[PDB]
Order: sequence, then structure tokens, then C-alpha cells
Amino acid sequence: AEPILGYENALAELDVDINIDAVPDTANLAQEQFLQLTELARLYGPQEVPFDDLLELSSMPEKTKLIAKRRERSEQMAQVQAQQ
Amino acid sequence: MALNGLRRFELAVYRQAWLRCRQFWKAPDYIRVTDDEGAPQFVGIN
Amino acid sequence: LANGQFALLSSAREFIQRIGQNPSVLARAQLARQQAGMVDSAMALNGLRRFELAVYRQAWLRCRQFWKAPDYIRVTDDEGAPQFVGIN
Amino acid sequence: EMSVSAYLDRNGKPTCPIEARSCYIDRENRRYGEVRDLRSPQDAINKRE
Amino acid sequence: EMSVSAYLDRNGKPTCPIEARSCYIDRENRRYGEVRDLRSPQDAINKRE
Amino acid sequence: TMTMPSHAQLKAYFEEARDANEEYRKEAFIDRDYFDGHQWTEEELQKLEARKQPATYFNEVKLSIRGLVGVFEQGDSDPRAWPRNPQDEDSADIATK
Amino acid sequence: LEARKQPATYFNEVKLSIRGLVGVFEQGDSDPRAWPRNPQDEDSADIATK
Repeated sequence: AEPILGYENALAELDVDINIDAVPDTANLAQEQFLQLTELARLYGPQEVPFDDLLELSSMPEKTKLIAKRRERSEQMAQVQAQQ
Repeated sequence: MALNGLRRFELAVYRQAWLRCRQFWKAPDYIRVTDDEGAPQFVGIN
Repeated sequence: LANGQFALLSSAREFIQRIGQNPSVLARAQLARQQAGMVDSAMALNGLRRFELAVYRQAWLRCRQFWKAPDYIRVTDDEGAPQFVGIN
Repeated sequence: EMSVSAYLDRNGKPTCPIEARSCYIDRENRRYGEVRDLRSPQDAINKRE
Repeated sequence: EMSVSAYLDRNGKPTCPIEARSCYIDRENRRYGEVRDLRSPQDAINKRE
Repeated sequence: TMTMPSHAQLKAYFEEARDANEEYRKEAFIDRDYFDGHQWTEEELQKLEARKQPATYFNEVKLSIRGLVGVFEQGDSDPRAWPRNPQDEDSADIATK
Repeated sequence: LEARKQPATYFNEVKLSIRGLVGVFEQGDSDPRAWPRNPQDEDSADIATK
């Protein structure tokens, strides 16, 4: 529509809804995402924060060659617990 | 003072750097950096 | 005027230990050296780290344009490795 | 070369990209730092030695 | 021998491989280190002895 | 309206900014070569040599700066954008990426 | 000093300030490492650190 507060995009501008600010250092944005999950998972526990959600966004060197050798074991076992 | 004055300079350049990576980056430049098709729809294009 | 000289050498045996001989050779229990000793050697020790990781950056540009496809397989030892670095 | 500045601003009008900041200011416009001090208490260690 | 440098860069154009770094710099271009200091407070221990 | 400035009122801008602000700009260079040695003037350094005396200095103003940059230099920061209200503003936080 | 028949003694207190300051850098060594900036097919291209 029209510019209402002189904002010609009305989706993402500096003043309203971005607010650039500093924060302490990390290596990538997945590791910063990892820190405020295990802090939050520690209060609840291992019931609702499982693997593939806390091992995947970790800071582990070789995990693509490890997340697929554990996903296969929960798939050749699910063929037992379905055909039985 | 003057150590929380230099932080105020440093985060006043990052503000001045989002104005330059907005008017020049078109739609296939956001996809190269963030690496997800369907990213420029969230920043006011398409 | 020799007791004026002993009190003027001992003013320079103490400054030479305070500007120079800080790098964890002064003898608290990991507080007068973990936040008080390693912050005076922060410049020019976090300046030499900046040189060292600026050569590793200059060394990935040389092991990219010269290593073809059967050279990544010899090092990492996995057939199917050069498909992840922009060839085949 | 001489032209209108190519870079815009948050209001839409063309502005400057140069940004800067000084430590302290004086009544008449001086821009001193931190080692403007520690000179009078440091010419009295070199000279009284 | 004399030729265009064989090594490339992150932009594609040929550049230099030599890389280096100095400790401190002066107003006129001096490259001193750490033991440029600890000489005036160290000729006053050898001489006052 | 008018035209663009043409080389006479452009040198007259550079020369007003050199005729003024030279009182501290010639003073800030004294502050520079005051923390890396050179704490003696050329008249005092000549007279010490006539007494055959060494010219000693105790550079105790590099210590006060080298540990004060090292506080800033350790606590570095990568940028970050905060969506002000989570009604379709966290989706527009690709900016911090 | 030799004309006064005096020994020429020195107290090398500037090797102490360097020998313990290299020894801090020399202990905290480092092997390199590459960090994929966003895990959408960029961790697979982290053969570079190997």
C-alpha cells in the first residue's frame, strides 16, 4: 500500500524490526544455536530433546559419516517391529 | 567510558553495512550465501 | 653516596621485572595469572596467532588449483571424496 | 571524477559512507586520546631519575 | 628467470605467496620488536653494578 | 538551484581543514612517539651527552595501553539482529546470516 | 674496564623475559580447522580440514 511511516518496503527495515546489536563470538551460527538448546534441554531432560536434534547441530568434525550409520539401525529394526 | 564507546563505533558500522548489502544484492545473491532456495522471499522481494 | 646507588639500582631491578617478566613467571592460584597476567601479553601474542592462521588460508589456495581428482583420494582415503569439493 | 554519492541511507536520500569516532573533546575543538594524560606524570619519572 | 607469478589468489588473478607480519610500527617506518624496550632499563643494571 | 563546485572552493575546503585543526594534529603525533620510546627532546638529549651521561627512560606508558587494548581485543563480537516482535519478524532475520 | 683490571660483569635479565614469553606461545600450539558456515551441504565440503 502507501508508505505509512515513510517505510517503502514494509517488510524489513533498520529502525523497526532488525535492531543490529553485538553478541559474544562463535564459529558458525549452528554452534550458537547449539548453546541455547542444551541449556534449555538440561532443565527438561532427555525426553523431548533427542538425537538428530542435538547431535546434528553440534560442533563435531565427522558427523555426516556417523549420522547415517545410526539412522540405518533405527530402520532395519523398525522392519522387525512392524512385521512382528 | 571509552571502552563502551568503542563498542558503539563498532556496532555503528554493521548498521551502515546492512544498507549496502541491501540495495545491491538482488534475489540470486541471498541464495548463494544462506544456501536455501526460498530465502529472498523473507526480505521483501517476490 | 653508595646507599644512594643501591637505592637506584634496586629501582631498576624492579621495573625490569614488571614490564618484561610478566609472562607467568613472577613467583595467585590461577586468578592473578588467568585474568591478570595473560591480559598484558594479549597484544603481540594474539597478533602472532593472526599471522599463523593467515598462512593456512594462503595454503588452501595452493592445494586447490594443483590437486586434481586422484590426489584427494590418496590423502583422505575414501573413493567418493572429490565429489564434495567441486569436481565430477 | 565528481558525482552525486552512489550510496543511499535509511531514509532514501544519498549520504556519506565514512564513519568515525573520537575519544574526548575539549572546549575549543581538540580531539585528544588517552595518552594525552600520562605525560605530565611520566616526564616526572624520567626527569626525577 | 622472469615470468608472471604462477600462483593464484581467491579472486582469480595472480598474486604473491610471501606473507609476513611485524610487531610494532613507528611514525617514520620502523619495525621494532619487544627487546627494543628493556634496553634502557637494562643498561642501568649493568652500569649501576 | 546551482552547479557543482569547481576546484577553487574545493581547495578552499581542504585548506580551511589544514589551517585549523593543526593544533591537536601536531600534538597527537607527539603522543604517538611518546609511547614507543623517544621521550626526550632534541635539546635535552644533546645536553646529557655533554655530561657523558646515558639517556635512560622508563617507558611506563606502553604498559597502560598494552593491557587496555588487550581487554577490548579479547572480548570481540560477531554481529546479530534482534526481531522486535515475533509476528513474521523472526523469518526476516536472515540478515544476521 | 680492562685498564682498571676489572672484570666485565653483566646480568642478562633480558633473556628471562623472552624465554618465558616464547614458551607460552610454544605450548599453546594449534592444528588448523575449517568451519562450515551453514549446514546445508557445507559440512560435506569440510574435507578441507582433513
